[PDB]
Amino acid sequence: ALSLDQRIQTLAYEELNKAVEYHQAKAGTVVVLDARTGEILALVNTPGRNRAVTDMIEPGSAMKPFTIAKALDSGKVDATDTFNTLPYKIGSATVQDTHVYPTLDVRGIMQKSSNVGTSKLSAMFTPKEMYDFYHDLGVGVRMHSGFPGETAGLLRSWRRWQKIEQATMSFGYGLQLSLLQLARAYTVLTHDGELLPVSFEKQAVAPKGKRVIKASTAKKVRELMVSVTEAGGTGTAGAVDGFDVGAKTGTARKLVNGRYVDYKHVATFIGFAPAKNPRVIVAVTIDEPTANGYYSGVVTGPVFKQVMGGSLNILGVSPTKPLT
Ligand SMILES: *[B@@]1([O])OC2=C(C([O])=O)[C]=[C][C]=C2[C][C]1[N]C(=O)[C]([N]C(=O)N1[C][C]N([C][C])C(=O)C1=O)C1=[C][C]=C(P([O])([O])=O)[C]=[C]1
Repeated sequence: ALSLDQRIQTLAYEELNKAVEYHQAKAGTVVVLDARTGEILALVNTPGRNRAVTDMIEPGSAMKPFTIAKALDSGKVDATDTFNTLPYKIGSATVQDTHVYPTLDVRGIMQKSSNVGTSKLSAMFTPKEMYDFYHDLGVGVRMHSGFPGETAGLLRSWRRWQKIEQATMSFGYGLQLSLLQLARAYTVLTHDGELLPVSFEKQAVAPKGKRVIKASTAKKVRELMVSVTEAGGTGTAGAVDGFDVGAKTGTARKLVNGRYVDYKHVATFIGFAPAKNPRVIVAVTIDEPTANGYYSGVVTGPVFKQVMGGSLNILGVSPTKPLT
C-alpha cells in the first residue's frame, strides 16, 4: 500500500491547479511529506512528466535555512549575532539584497531573506565544508525513492569552486535539486537533525535517519523560520490559522540558455507545521507565473496555506492556538 493520503492528494491537486490557472503559469508541483518518517503523503504535478522527481531547480532562497543551520551547528555563530549586510564585492562580482539593510542578526537574515547575510555565514567555512554539508543534505545524491527518472540534481565539486560560487551556492544558485529532494532536505529540520529517506510505500520499520546537525540546532532553526510567516517576514501569505508555521520563500530568476533572465521567474514555498513539533512538510513550486506578481509570497504562499491548513485538519492535529 502507498503512503499517499488521498484526501491530501485531492486537496493539493485542486489548490495547485487553482494557482497555476490564476497566475497563468507554465507548470507547478506540490509535495507533502510526513515530517518524521519521510513518507510521501501527496505528490502532484501539472499535466505531463513527474516534475517533482525528474526536474531539478535552483533552490534559491529556500537553501538559506541550511546555510544558517550549518553556521549555528558549528558553534561559530549564535542566532543573536549581527552581521554587516551592506552590498559588497567578491572579485568584481557584487553580492547585494533587493532591499538594503545595514545590519541584520540571524533571525533578520532568515526573516528578510538576505543574500548578503547568508553569504557571510557561508564565508566562515571552507569550500570542502560547505560541499560536504550540501552533500549530507542529499544535494547531488540519488534518493532511490522507487520513482523512475529520478534526478540526483547537481552539486559541483568544491575542488572547482571560485569564491563567488561559494557565496551564490549559499543562497541557492549553481546547485540544483528536485522539489522532492528539497522537501527531503527539510527532514533535517523536522526530524531533529537527521535526514530521512523518502518513500511512497507505507513504512513497516522506523526509518534510519542520518545525523547532519544536532537536534538543538534543528530546534533553533525551526524557531527562526517562524519569523518568515509572521509580520515582517517574506512569507506571511503562508501563515495558517491556529498554528505557528516555519517556512521559507524562494523567488529565482529563471536559468534559460545559460542566461539568468529578468522577465521569467520560478516561485517556491516550503514549510512545516506545527513549527515546534512538526507533522508535515509542504513544498510548492510554480514555474513562470505571468499574470502580474511573481514573488513566492503571492504566487505560492496561498497554495502552501491551504494545503498545510487542510493537511493538519485531515491528519487530526489540533490547533496550538485559538483561531482568530
Ligand atoms: B530569495 O529567493 O529570496 C527573495 C525573495 C523571496 O524570499 O521570496 C524575494 C525577492 C528577492 C529574494 C532574494 C533571493 N532571490 C534572489 O536573490 C534572486 N536572485 C537570482 O535569481 N539570481 C540568479 C542567478 N545568480 C548568479 C548565480 C544570482 O546571483 C541571483 O541572485 C532574484 C529574485 C528576483 C529578482 P527581480 O527579477 O525581482 O529583480 C532578482 C534576483
